[PDB]
Formats: sequence, C-alpha cells, structure tokens
Amino acid sequence: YADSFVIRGDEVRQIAPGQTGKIADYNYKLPDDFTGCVIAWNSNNLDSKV
Amino acid sequence: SALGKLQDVVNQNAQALNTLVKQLSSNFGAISSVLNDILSRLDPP
Repeated sequence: YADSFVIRGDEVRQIAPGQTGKIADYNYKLPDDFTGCVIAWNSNNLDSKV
Repeated sequence: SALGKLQDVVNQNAQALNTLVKQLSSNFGAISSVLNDILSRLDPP
C-alpha cells in the first residue's frame, strides 16, 4: 500500500511507529509493528505560494 | 511428652514457598516491580 500526504517540515518525525503529537495522534497513525518504509522530500517550490 | 525429621520436612517447604512470594517485589532491572505503575507511567512501546 502507498499512502500520500503533505505535512510541515518538522512533523516528519511523527511518521514512525510509536510516536505522539497532533499528527500521529489524530491524523495518521502507524501500527507498532510496522513493516514498510517511510519516504519524504521537501517540496517548497510546488506547494507554497506567496 | 525426636520429631525433628518430620518438622524438618514441613519447614523446608514453607520456607521455599515464602521465597517465591517474596520474589514478586523485585524489579529485576525495570523501573518498578508492580505491573500497574510501570503501565500507567509509560506508553506501550
């Protein structure tokens, strides 16, 4: 399965098994025996607009 | 009005059963030895 979304820059540390915070609490929660991989890259020029 | 053999038997057993119960208040290198306080002061992982 591939899940996709957009978050802040310093919220990428809550996408991991066993974390807390406004993102992992109630936006997107990863089980505690996760198996896959997590990939993330900056996208300032595409998503941020004056 | 002697019976130390039987007595010995009886005792050897009560003293070995007392140690098993006393071994429940030891952390063995955890924070505490009571399964709730460890459980209501940390999160599962």
